Amino acid sequence: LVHVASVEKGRSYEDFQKVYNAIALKLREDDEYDNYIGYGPVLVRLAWHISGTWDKHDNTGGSYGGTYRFKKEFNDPSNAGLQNGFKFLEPIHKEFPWISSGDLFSLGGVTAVQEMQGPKIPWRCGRVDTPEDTTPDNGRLPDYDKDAGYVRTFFQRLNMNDREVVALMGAHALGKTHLKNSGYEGPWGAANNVFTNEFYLNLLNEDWKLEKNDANNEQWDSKSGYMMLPTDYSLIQDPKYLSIVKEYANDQDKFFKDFSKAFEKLLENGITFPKDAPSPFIFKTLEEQGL
Ligand code: HEM
Repeated sequence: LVHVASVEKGRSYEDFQKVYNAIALKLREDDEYDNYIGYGPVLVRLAWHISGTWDKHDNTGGSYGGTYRFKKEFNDPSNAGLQNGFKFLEPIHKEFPWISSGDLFSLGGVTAVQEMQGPKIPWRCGRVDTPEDTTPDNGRLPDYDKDAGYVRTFFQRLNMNDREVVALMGAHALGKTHLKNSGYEGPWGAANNVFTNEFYLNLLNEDWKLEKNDANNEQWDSKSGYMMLPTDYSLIQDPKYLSIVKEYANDQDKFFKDFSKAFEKLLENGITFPKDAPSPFIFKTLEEQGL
């Protein structure tokens, strides 16, 4: 498969800036969701999950085709709870009917990070909605109960190296796990709708204890009321991962620069951009525009 980016016909920077302003104004407005966390966290989880299906070997999956709109991918167990991010974005898609799904799903992830005071993420337009038979089979997204060897190996399919995996996992500063969606329960930290290097500081500074939760799964619980998944705790058990965790715990700017590069790489995998395509867009936040 080749997937060539095609700009939505006749649209420029300013049209996409309005779709960004619309997602961001609705983030401000529906601030009550999930006990006042807001929709920001489930929108960057949605952007990672439609992108994390990519397979570098046959170029199938990933964000291009917008295939989460189809029932098979939508009812994948691994995607339980994402229906809330989809429901949020659907009024915005009725308002801007010209934007493709893959561009809407991935721009939601970019708007959420920058409006939660994260770094600027360069974004590119150009995904095209492809048919229901290009929709990937379930089982391409990662298990929760595993170790650092599984983590390295899984991310090799999307060809992320060690630094990119650790920068990307820092998004777990946001949101929380929910027992009814995944079988795990609890937040990774305290400021869970602000984007900081907190996930790394907690992994290193808390006194984690292994215990079973009410679903019968294991997780690392700390005295402060925080949790860590087996896959998150893996990052201080592996000597290569642990040096990068420490680097981000000591330097938030270095984490912001690396997360920014790795998150755009995640959202662009499997997509060929023609040299005539526009440069990546840097959107202004509500606040920078005075809105
Ligand atoms: C080995 C990799 C990963 C595993 C096993 C994993 C697993 C999970 C699980 C089990 C949840 C909670 C689901 C629920 O109960 O609602 C979750 C939530 C979340 N994940 Fe990860 N994750 C991984 C990677 C990532 C990456 C790379 C990103 C983003 C760049 C990400 C972003 C999020 C966010 C923001 C949430 C919070 C969602 C909410 O509050 O509803 N995850 N993840």
